Amino acid sequence: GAKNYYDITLALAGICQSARLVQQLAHQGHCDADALHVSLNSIIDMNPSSTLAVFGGSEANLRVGLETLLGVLNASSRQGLNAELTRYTLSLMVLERKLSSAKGALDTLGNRINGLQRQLEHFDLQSETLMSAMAAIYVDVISPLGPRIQVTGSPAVLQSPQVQAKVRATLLAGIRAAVLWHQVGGGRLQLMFSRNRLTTQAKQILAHLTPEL
Ligand SMILES: [Hg+2]
Ligand SMILES: [Hg+2]
Ligand SMILES: [Hg+2]
Ligand SMILES: [Hg+2]
Ligand SMILES: [Hg+2]
Ligand SMILES: [Hg+2]
Ligand SMILES: [Hg+2]
Ligand SMILES: [Hg+2]
Ligand SMILES: [Hg+2]
Ligand SMILES: [Hg+2]
Repeated sequence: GAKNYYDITLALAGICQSARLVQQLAHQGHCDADALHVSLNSIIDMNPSSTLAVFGGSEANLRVGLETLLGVLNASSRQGLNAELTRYTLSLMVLERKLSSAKGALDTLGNRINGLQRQLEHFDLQSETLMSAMAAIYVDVISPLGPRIQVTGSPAVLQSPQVQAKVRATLLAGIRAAVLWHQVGGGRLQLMFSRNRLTTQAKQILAHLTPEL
């Protein structure tokens, strides 16, 4: 119901999940399939009873994002791997605010997203066809509204048009999570003032996911 750190943490975990999947992709050319399936499905599922239902109704679906979030909030080096994750997450947040403020853009985007039903009729969500249709939406709708997210990794890997397509489609997911984040009370100032509460809540969810330990 009312603004709470549990929902804010999940939505933040979605933005970090996008960021981390882009990073696996750019360095290795492959990413966690289960996490990507979750992130891609959050773009298209128009049934959102709760924040968590956006990601399929299970906390396990965001594990990647929750673990990433812990470094993005706290480790915060200016170099190395974690500094890439931080730069991607802040770029996503800056782009979503441009999208939210740009007269008309959010209506356009919703229509373009619903329009993936044209392709989903004949092609699965993870196909090269869907990946390129979702990348086209990111590129046509979102990327002109602000600074480009500069993606770094192995340059040879990144010349693949299929890697490029998946990158862009996953960036669309991170935008979709940032939209949710603001819808559940999240924002810039909240994030500067509530860090330890987000970190603690994410640690709690990961402990809840791992009763083995
Ligand atoms: Hg994040
Ligand atoms: Hg690398
Ligand atoms: Hg990926
Ligand atoms: Hg993947
Ligand atoms: Hg089709
Ligand atoms: Hg058809
Ligand atoms: Hg048809
Ligand atoms: Hg989106
Ligand atoms: Hg906001
Ligand atoms: Hg439980």
